Amino acid sequence: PPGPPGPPGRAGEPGLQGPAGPPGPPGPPG
Amino acid sequence: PPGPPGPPGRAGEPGLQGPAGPPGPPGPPG
Amino acid sequence: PPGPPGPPGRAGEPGLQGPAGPPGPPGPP
Repeated sequence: PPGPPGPPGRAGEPGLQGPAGPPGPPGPPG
Repeated sequence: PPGPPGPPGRAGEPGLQGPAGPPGPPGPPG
Repeated sequence: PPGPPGPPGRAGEPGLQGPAGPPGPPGPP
């Protein structure tokens, strides 16, 4: 009498955007 | 008769956080 | 009686790459 398990769930949300990158290199000398 | 199937499962875990951004624009001259 | 709820879905896609970093430090003199 107990039925089979239901269908699988949906694939999860896409992940959070990554953090901002490092600062660019220091500029050339003045 | 056997019971009906269960409901659909839960959604998967969200994706991992993406990679870090590229380096910022280069610094200006000194 | 109805069956147990289905298994969990697969994990999500990884996230987008972050934005560009801060503007670089100005150079030496």
